[PDB]
Amino acid sequence: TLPSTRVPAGARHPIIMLAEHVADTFIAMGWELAEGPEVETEQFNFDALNFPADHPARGEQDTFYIAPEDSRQLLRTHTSPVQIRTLLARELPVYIISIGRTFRTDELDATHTPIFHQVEGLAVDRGLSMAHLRGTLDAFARAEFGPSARTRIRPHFFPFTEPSAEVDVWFANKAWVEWGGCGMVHPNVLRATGIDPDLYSGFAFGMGLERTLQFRNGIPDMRDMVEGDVRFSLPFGVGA
Amino acid sequence: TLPSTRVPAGARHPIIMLAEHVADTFIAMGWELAEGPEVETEQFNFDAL
Amino acid sequence: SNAMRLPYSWLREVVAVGASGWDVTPGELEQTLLRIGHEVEEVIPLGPVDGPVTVGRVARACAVDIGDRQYREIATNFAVGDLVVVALPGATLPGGFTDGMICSAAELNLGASGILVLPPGAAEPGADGAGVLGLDDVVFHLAITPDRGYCMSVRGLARELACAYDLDFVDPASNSRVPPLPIEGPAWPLTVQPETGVRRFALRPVIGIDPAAVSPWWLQRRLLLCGIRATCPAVDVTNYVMLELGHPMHAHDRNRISGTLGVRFARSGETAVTLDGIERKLDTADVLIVDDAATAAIGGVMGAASTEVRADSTDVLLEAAIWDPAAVSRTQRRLHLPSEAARRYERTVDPAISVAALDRCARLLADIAGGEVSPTLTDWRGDPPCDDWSPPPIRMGVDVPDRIAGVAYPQGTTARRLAQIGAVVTHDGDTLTVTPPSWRPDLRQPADLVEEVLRLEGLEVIPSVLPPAPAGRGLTAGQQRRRTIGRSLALSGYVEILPTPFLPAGVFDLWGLEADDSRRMTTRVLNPLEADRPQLATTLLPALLEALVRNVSRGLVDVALFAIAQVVQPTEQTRGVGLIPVDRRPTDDEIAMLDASLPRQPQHVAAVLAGLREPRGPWGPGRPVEAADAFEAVRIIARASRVDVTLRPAQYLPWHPGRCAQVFVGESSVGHAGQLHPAVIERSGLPKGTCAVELNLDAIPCSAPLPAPRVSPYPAVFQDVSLVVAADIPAQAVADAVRAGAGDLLEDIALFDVFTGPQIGEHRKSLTFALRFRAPDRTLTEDDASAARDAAVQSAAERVGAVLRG
Amino acid sequence: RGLTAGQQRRRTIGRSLALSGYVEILPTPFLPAGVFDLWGLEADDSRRMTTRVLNPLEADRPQLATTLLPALLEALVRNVSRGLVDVALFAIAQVVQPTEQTRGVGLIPVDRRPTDDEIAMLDASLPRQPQHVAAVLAGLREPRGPWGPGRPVEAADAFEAVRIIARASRVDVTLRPAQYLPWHPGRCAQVFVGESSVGHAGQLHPAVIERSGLPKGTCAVELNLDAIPCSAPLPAPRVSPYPAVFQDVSLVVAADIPAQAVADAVRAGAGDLLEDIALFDVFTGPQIGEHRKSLTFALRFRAPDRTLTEDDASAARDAAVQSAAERVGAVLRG
RNA sequence: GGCCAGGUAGCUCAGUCGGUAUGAGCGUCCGCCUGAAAAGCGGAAGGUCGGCGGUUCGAUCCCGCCCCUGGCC
Ligand SMILES: O=C1NC(=O)[C@@]2(CCN(Cc3ccccc3)C2)N1
Ligand SMILES: [Mg+2]
Ligand code: NA
Ligand code: NA
Repeated sequence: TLPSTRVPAGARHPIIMLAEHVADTFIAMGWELAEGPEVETEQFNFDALNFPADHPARGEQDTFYIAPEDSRQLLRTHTSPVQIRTLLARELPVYIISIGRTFRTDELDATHTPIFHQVEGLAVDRGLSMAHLRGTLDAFARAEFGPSARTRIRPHFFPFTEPSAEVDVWFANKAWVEWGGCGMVHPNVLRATGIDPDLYSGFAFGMGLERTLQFRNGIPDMRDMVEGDVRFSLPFGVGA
Repeated sequence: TLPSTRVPAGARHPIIMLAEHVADTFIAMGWELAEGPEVETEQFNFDAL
Repeated sequence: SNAMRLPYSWLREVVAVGASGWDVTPGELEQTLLRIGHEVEEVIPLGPVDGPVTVGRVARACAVDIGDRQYREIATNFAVGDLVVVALPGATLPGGFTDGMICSAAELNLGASGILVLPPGAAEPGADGAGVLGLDDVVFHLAITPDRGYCMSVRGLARELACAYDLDFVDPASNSRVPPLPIEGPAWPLTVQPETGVRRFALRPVIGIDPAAVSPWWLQRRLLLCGIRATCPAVDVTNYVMLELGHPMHAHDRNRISGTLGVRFARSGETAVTLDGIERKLDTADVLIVDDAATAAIGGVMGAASTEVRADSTDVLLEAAIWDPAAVSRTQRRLHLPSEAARRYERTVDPAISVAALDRCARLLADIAGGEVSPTLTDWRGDPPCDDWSPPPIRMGVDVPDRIAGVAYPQGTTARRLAQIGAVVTHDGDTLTVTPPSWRPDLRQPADLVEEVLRLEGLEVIPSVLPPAPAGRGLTAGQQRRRTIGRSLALSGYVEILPTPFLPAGVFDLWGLEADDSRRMTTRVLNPLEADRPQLATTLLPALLEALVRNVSRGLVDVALFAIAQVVQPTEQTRGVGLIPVDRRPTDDEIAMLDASLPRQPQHVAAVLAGLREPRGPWGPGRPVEAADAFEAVRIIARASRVDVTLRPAQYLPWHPGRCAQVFVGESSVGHAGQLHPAVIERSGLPKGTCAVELNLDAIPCSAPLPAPRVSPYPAVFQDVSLVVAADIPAQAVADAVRAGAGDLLEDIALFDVFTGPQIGEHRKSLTFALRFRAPDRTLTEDDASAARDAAVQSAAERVGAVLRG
Repeated sequence: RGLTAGQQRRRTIGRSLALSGYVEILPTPFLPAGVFDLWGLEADDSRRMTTRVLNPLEADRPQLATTLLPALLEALVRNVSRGLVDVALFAIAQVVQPTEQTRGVGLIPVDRRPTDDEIAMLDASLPRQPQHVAAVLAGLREPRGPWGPGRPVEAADAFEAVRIIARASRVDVTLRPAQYLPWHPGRCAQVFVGESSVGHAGQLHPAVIERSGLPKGTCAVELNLDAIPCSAPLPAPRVSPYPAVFQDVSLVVAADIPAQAVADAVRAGAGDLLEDIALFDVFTGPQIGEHRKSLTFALRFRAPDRTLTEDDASAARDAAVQSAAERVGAVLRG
């Protein structure tokens, strides 16, 4: 029974492992992964996503802009411009997932972080409907919250989706918890990428990884997810 | 440039790696992976086929 | 702000006009609003109180008539004669607050300084306080999305409820509900510049109101429940109609207007004193209302004090205007004025109810203030005058909402729902022509119409149908490599962190880098959370070293961290590109222009080590971290990448110059590794002996080797060779020279001795390699292995100057 | 749905062993001739109850493998006999462990679907075939180099192979002394997951090594992966911002007391304040006494909501000392 | 935008309106002690008291600005 581990194993980050598990779930359903730059142009982060000219999210209040002023260059407020680059470079149909670092103006406390990771999905094909979106969200929920996981969509609003909806998740390991948003791809976004809206429909969705990992595992302080303390990562095991 | 690898790395068998690559290829297309016993009844090995 | 507050009683009242006897549980109404697309923030009731809570009249203690001649006695707000509400001795105000006590709007849980003063005639002194104040009501706090500006009132939300409950709706802005006041001539001269974005401007005066009159209790109470404090009947009706119909109204002093009113752009440096008594610096892109003297109001934001309705105004000129949403939103955000009117104008206001809402104020003002409505009206509706405010019609298939939803709705569902929200729907075979109402400018495309049918039918009917899995290719080579690198480092003792892209303040000054260092050329953020950290990360080490200090400063002194993330390396000044039109696809030249304007963002892998590399135990005292541990992390990443790397000495801060290796893949530099400089460690507060690694994964090419080894069945020959080289000769260079000379018989070579001493000479060293020779087709003799050994010795003497140990 | 949890774990176990120095082989299901007689197994040993092939390629190898060790040891002999003396091999495959004599099932008519009872009958007639992971080690575990002459393979290396498979499976295992051939009875551990036995590990018996032509000091490990439940833990760590307290406790126990039993007693007595415990000294000097050993553990105490005093940590240390005195008979060194 | 209240050792926090923070607990170091440790006892190291300036022979403590936090808006 003497200790024999001369080199104590480390640990991959739980967010990275959750991202890898989310990726494998969609790879198993025929999707693929795509990456994009974190410093993104305003053309792909707002303009191509049907954001109006005077949208409040385009100001210096919520979006990290790159100096000097009016440079049209910023840290991405979402991984959606990665899907725009895929819609411009790849041939239809497109079933891709984007898991990357996201930047928001919210301060770092026990339940919010300015630097978080989110997963965004994008499916564009002939005859995609809301039922295909809800079925994808449910398969996403079951793989991350157990077989008894079910999603619920309530009408909402997003500039790049129409109709839009927010996703709530039900997991029997705690009720409904606010998970993320979804909706059918707006026809303006398809026209901004050279796609005929009359021939191709599509849906999209987006959830935060730090948010998903918080209420699932019951992690109280989300500052422990990003500060890089060894006591937080080691209990999650070495990794895959 | 001195040697520093005090733990000589091993290797997974190439056949196992090829089977893993083949599995990932079909899983990426929606397929799944099933297993079975090597000692099988003649009903499932011949008669059912 | 996207906040909308109104009580349930007022909302139920407008709905009950068309659907008599309609009344639902506030819990049910919240589920209905949340189901059709309205986010409910909070459902707060009023009060509640019980027992001794009645209304009294004052006659600074004074006798308060609690009713039936039972006077009891008990701050600058009320005087003598004002009806007030008191919690008689033995109070039970929310929550548990137990002479008398003259309550306020905040103490009773009803509104926001002074005490509550009921208007004269609101209630006989002695009535039930909970009944007069209406504490049984429930206030709904809603967060209205920007696409539904028509829901910024009771009119829009009552319409939404009538749609969800399939009710008959009576528009409170209709001419059958608002009798059209006579039009016997102009109300006031008006000039307007058509390039300012005004769509409609209506004016109607009210003459001879009572200055001492106050608004009735039902009007003031509904204002407080919506978050607006009552002032005077002239202003209370302007805010009450705004909350009712959605068209914001502003009252001016008719006698305090000199000359012709004029809607006009502002001037640079022009400052207008608003109603709050604050100077507001204006811009050339702002809309104003001016006359022959000063400025009357800021277009769609807030009125000025020049025409402000005082507490003595008798002649009031009411204003009903429709301003440009972009001009109002651009103006109210510059000077920080999120007024109730500006929030609704930026979300568009129904331009067809301007006169209807105008006549709503005049009749309501003259009724509660004893005024006389003048039969004059000035209604400017553009040039030429616009008499139809309907948006362009939309065409879409009758089954388009069925296809987008994946549900076979009953026939007539799309046409019924679209007419239910106020749109004109005509049939032409299988194509519907839908003209949205004037209060729905968000409906422009068929997708907008699909949302209306889907949200009203409920998104719960949409089934869960997994789409067919396409023939995907899976993870790319680089994505598989990042996983393998993470697995291999974690299994070797490294703990992954999430690095932050914001560099510490003066991190490169602590590293002692030169002024022209490429890593100093960073990308600055205009609005960072910390003003002293605006620069983006050109290297993952500062984020790792920061996390290394955090673990060491908290009792974890034996740390090994790593991170896999991109960096931001600009090649020029921050340069943006012009706006590409969104109505088309950007060409490949414009896409490459967008990529070139962005800084280079390659994905790096980096790692830091400190303290004990191997922990102590029953085997020994452990081993501290040294530079070779950093070099081994390079080999671990290399084996995970299935590429061969070479290490060469290099001087590269912040690494120690004599303990730094530059990693190469073939002939391309991919990063550095080793121990950090002791000065950098001292200035940064790092623990002594800290080692670091950083590689550029984009510079490492993806490899797919296909080995075909042939296992020889013949015995091997074991030999050792000792070679003396100069001290600066890398042991790998000797091994490569021995391998190149030994030939194909050399199956394996391993270094197992590095000896220095006087037997060898100054600045020289002896290296002993273990050699294993094996033939693929025969058994070797000792001379055959010695011949390949002698060739390896000669190859070492010619490449690194090795001398055979004697 | 992608890979199952078992398929995913089999990859992780293979990656971890390969990255730890082990070389994967493909084990042959046919057992060597008289290998159990070389191991000295009893006549009623369950591993002897094998399934035999009627027409094998080699008539002296008809039986199917009840354990993966014979194929690994045969591959171990091949490597060593050809100049590769420092080798660590592993394999992940199934075994054939019958529970009765070879009993067949009659022909089911293929013109229809077999009923669920007939499918269950066909499965019951087949021998049990669980997934096994096993490894063998010989020669130098750590090679020689500029650091030193290397370290030969010892039983602890086989014990560490267990913890590598355990960490890769995200399960907690315990090792207990056991007498189970072909292992050395004094250097053999039985691996448990909770209270279920999953295999053994350690150094092979010296007599088995002589009779089998194996290298001296050969170590081996074999675990039943089916007996290890697939776990999906959801940790929720609470990183305390308050400083820790470092203390060391030296306890004297009998030589037969396992070091993990002392550590388990110290944790049980220390309470929630104990953040970490690690053994770093095993002293058997003459001032300790015959058949007695001293164990020194490094303790790290940390409170989640306050800063501890030295007395607070000492109170937890003393409670840990009493727990060791009660469960393993430890005596405080002095 | 308002007065305030806070930033102090490696960690968590006390305390002074001007010359010593005789700072605490834990963390670090030395000695006695032990085969080596820890505890215990006995000694120590370590802060430029939020930054840039202003007054003063002298500023953690007073003026001004700002950096970042809560509070209450
Ligand atoms: O706060 C937030 N974090 C997020 O990820 C989001 C949730 C999802 N939203 C993105 C999205 C909206 C509609 C369709 C596809 C993606 C952003 N909101
Ligand atoms: Mg819409
Ligand atoms: Na070295
Ligand atoms: Na030389």
